[PDB]
Amino acid sequence: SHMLADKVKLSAKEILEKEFKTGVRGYKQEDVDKFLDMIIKDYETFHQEIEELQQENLQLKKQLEE
Amino acid sequence: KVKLSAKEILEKEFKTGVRGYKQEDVDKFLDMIIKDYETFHQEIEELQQENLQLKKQLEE
Repeated sequence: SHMLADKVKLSAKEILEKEFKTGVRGYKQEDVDKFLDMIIKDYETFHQEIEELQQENLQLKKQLEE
Repeated sequence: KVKLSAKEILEKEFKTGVRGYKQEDVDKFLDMIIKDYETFHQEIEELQQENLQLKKQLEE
């Protein structure tokens, strides 16, 4: 019945800031950090997409008052 | 446009070095990110849906 949490768990800031423990062997850091950059780009790209579809749907409703 | 899919993040196999990141910690975080990708797409699809339903109502 209740309020909707911001359903997105992370932000672009939090991804960039995240620090991981190391082991005597694990994922090569440079490859993980690069992959995380692609992801950050996608997060930015998704918000812009949403922002635009919201504005475009608000535009369309203004036109419907007539 | 978009540079990754869920499927690509799921399937990615990093190289391992001698003092690399803990693999468990990275998977758990990647796993969070994947669920966010999913959330983003639903959000978009329902605004795409609504977008098309408003273009119909405007031609009528």
